[PDB]
Amino acid sequence: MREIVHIQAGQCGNQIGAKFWEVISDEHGIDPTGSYHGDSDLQLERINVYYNEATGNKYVPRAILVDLEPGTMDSVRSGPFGQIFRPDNFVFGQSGAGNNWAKGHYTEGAELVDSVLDVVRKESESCDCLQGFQLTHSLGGGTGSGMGTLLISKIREEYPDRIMNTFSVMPSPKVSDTVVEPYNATLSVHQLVENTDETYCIDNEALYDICFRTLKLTTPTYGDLNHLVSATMSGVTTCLRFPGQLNADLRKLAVNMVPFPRLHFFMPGFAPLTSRGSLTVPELTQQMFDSKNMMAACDPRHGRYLTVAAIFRGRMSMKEVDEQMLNVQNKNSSYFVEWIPNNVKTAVCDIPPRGLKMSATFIGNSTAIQELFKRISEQFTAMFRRKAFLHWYTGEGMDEMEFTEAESNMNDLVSEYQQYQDATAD
Amino acid sequence: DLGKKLLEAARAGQDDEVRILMANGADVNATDASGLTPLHLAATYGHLEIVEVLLKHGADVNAIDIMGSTPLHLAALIGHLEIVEVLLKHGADVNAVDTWGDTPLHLAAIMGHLEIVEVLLKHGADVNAQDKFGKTAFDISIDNGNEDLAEILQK
Amino acid sequence: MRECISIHVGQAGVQIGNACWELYCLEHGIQPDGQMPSDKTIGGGDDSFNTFFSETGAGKHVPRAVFVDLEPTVIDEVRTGTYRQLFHPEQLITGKEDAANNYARGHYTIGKEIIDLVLDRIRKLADQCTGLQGFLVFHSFGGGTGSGFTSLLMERLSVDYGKKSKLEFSIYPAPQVSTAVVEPYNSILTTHTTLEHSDCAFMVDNEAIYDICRRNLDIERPTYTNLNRLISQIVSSITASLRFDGALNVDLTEFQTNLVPYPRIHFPLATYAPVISAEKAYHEQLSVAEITNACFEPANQMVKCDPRHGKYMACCLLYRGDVVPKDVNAAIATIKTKRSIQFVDWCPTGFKVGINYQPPTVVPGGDLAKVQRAVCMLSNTTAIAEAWARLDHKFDLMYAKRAFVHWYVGEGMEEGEFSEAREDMAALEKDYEEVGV
Ligand SMILES: Nc1nc2c(ncn2[C@@H]2O[C@H](COP(=O)(O)OP(=O)(O)OP(=O)(O)O)[C@@H](O)[C@H]2O)c(=O)[nH]1
Ligand SMILES: Nc1nc2c(ncn2[C@@H]2O[C@H](COP(=O)(O)OP(=O)(O)O)[C@@H](O)[C@H]2O)c(=O)[nH]1
Ligand SMILES: COc1ccc(/N=N/c2cc(OC)c(OC)c(OC)c2)cc1O
Ligand SMILES: [Ca+2]
Ligand SMILES: [Mg+2]
Repeated sequence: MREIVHIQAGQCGNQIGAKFWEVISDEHGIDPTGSYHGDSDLQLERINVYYNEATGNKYVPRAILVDLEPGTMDSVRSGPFGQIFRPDNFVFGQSGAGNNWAKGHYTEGAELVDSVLDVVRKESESCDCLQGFQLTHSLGGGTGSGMGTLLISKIREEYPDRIMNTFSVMPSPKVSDTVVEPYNATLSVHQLVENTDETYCIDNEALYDICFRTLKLTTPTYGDLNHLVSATMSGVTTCLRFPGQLNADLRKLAVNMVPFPRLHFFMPGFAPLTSRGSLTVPELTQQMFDSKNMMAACDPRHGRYLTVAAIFRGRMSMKEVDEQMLNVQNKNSSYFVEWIPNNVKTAVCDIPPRGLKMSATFIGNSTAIQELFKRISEQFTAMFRRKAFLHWYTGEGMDEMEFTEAESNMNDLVSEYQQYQDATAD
Repeated sequence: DLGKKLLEAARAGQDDEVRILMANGADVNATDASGLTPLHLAATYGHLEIVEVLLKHGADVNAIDIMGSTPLHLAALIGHLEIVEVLLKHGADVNAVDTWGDTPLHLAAIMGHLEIVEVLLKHGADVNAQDKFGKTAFDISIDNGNEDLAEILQK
Repeated sequence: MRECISIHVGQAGVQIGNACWELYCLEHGIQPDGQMPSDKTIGGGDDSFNTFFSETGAGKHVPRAVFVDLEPTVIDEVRTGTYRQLFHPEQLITGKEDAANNYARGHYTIGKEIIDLVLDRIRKLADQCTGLQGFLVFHSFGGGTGSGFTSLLMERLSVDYGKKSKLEFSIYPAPQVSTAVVEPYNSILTTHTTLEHSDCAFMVDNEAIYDICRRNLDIERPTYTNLNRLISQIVSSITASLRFDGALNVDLTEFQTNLVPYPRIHFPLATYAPVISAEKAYHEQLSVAEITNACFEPANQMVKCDPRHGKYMACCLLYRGDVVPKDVNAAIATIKTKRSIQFVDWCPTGFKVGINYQPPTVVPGGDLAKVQRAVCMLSNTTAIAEAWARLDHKFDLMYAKRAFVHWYVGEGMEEGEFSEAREDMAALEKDYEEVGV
């Protein structure tokens, strides 16, 4: 398990997907020109996981940048690391989906998917032992949602024995008050349930609430939000990019984090919360489990934890981490299910991220994630009951049955979390 | 039958055509198969000036479709603050209830139209009206953890 | 003599095997490049150490051993470490993709890719034996390769070597130094599928070793290097009977003869003493009575259970160092009277004794102090069933919900196999109750 094929689709995906490379290239000592100018061997031991090494000591990210709107390729290139990506992988259409999922999934996107798959095969052939596929995108739009899920499905067909992992941004009226996004999220959650093995839930509602009430920013931008997203994506990919005591890969993550196939929606968190531009161990373990620190606006104390993986970064007594983590499971024993023994797993990393000296990233499989899907489903029910703007979908090829089926599958998911939330051992 | 032509014209936002059809006698209060009137479709698609000209020409501002949706309901759901205001100034029932027990306030809360939420409260929206499941606007706010909405409804 | 081949499977089996062969080199006087100055017969040998070390024409002494892992990283450390020039490089076998802590992968999907090469490489070592006794098998319980590939391999060898005995050293998992949440599943399926294909299995409970490393060695947070050094010293004392002169447990047949009255209850409990930190270099040298009486302290056991609440069906004593046979008698003669140590009604109430007069070896850089005498007690007590019950309930907590099961069925395995294995463990729990726990 070494190689990963990272893809970023649509406006949102490319935005967080570009921030992802900017933060990890800095971590691994790679500059905007692809040259390595670090001072540690720990940065290159697993550098091939996300980078394809070239001639002249060059490191090209294994990254495929996709979108239907040709403007997104312009904003990525004008960034600091905007020319490190291989030009051959840039695939950009001419007509954006205009927040329409059906255009992404069935018409405009579907005419361009073969151009992306051709690129995927090229990168996958250069893999000595490919692990699987990674994707960053939004659910409330047209391209990252509609085209992103089509791509997830087609790649699934040509590489069924690899693992698919996504970073998926959940819509919120507090950041985008557009009424078609409940349709697009629900249609997208329907696809992610069947086609992916593990999905990180990064909710714009939670990101807004963090930026506005915790960081005190009266008008957050896509910079304040993505500052939180890129840091989270640094955390949950640490033990994939650095040696560590475990040989953690996407499958060892899946097998030990996913007890039932459909419950693969994780709730990531990060400590300490901090704003761009501008900590003891018991504080880190405390803040990491606080509702204020979750990247999905669900209160974990309303549900139970099925599984948790928590990673620390920096210099600290690994023995103290063990004692504090055992302490959290003793004083919060009513928030961890009792029928999965040793369901919390910890790892410590030497190299912290930027600015900060301590770091603590949380990965949870919590039954409280239903509150997110309930919130979206309530907004979807209101829109769909009045058939508002429904003709913008059936006019592209969809039928009304695809709305009811994605709606039927979504509310089943809520019942499943509640079921195991009430399951006991006895 | 020009009523079938007015319905499509209001939906599309063609101001001059709506004036043409009304001058030639078109039924301003015609309905499509689902009981929607031209005022319904103008409000749903945010064509404000079509809404305005229709009100000054006899349109029924409290016309309900086959699901009980008034033009105010559809405007609040989609989130059109100005049209919400224009409807209220032209005799709209602020606490009208569709076939799902929803008032307009129910719909503005569910979608996060916190600006329109404040408007309805000032113009008489009842914070105690329950939907079919028995949830007031505030009941909705506490369930989905919307503290911004909760603050606006407590005052 | 009669040769022994040791097979090391997965990370835990490889990392223990590396440390065990290091200690074997020191105890026998074998240098890291294979030379053995005291071996007066070049290019051959009928000595007792030839059960573990073949010899080449240039005086090299090569372990009878195979190392197998589905990922390369752990064995790549052995290919380039200190004792790199020691092993048959063709008997160091690695794939590319590990079993993801999944028994089904190790046994069905991925393990299929390499099970044939592993046997042919085993066959080349067998081709060099005059009278092979059988196999030693080192593997984790909780890992995917340590479980799934082990049982597939034990199935194969039981077809190809029907007349050769099999002895396992298997690492029982503990949450302190654990890897996967699914390790209870892996341990139950490996026990079922291998039970009929192993003659005697020595379990090593990581929880027991971790605590001894913290208590008796004052190590705050032990690493796997700390655990595996203590394990190897215990493994050394259990296998010394095969490699040196001796009268007790002289071959793999006698391990079965002495320790296993009924074939399914073949899980001996090892106890070892003394364990003293290297920082106490000037420790007083304990007496035979003290270290022998220490064989009945539950603290010093390699599997955490309470033999007070059990019955003995076998009890062998293995001493190393300054040990007078009369002193063993007086130490034991007290144990038969003063202490409550119950044997089953059908076993001859007796302690079998073996004495090797050289003291144990310590590895440079280790954690253990030099001692003048030590003792490894191999017994068979019904109390180890407690360890099976502890593992069987952790299985039950998850299996009632069918948690993680799709991971196995999606990798070539039938859902029912879970049920057949769990009933096999219920039958074994009944096996020990019937005998008398
Ligand atoms: N005593 C001891 N236990 C170990 C060691 N390494 C791993 N373990 C234990 O073995 C179990 C994990 O199984 P592994 O042997 O590492 O798994 P594997 O055979 O490499 O199979 P894969 O899943 O393919 O990696 C856990 O319970 C660990 O605590 C070691 O060096 N010493
Ligand atoms: N967190 C975050 N969300 C975004 C960003 N850009 C767009 N979104 C969200 O993504 C959804 C729209 O999808 P978008 O990617 O912009 O359009 P697409 O090209 O069709 O995928 C809306 O819910 C937006 O709020 C961003 O930079 N950061
Ligand atoms: C409770 O059972 C378990 C759950 C998860 C397990 N470890 N999964 C990983 C842990 C990681 O960081 C801590 C990680 O880095 C972010 C990772 O990268 C893919 C995987 C292991 C378990 O035995
Ligand atoms: Ca010789
Ligand atoms: Mg392994």
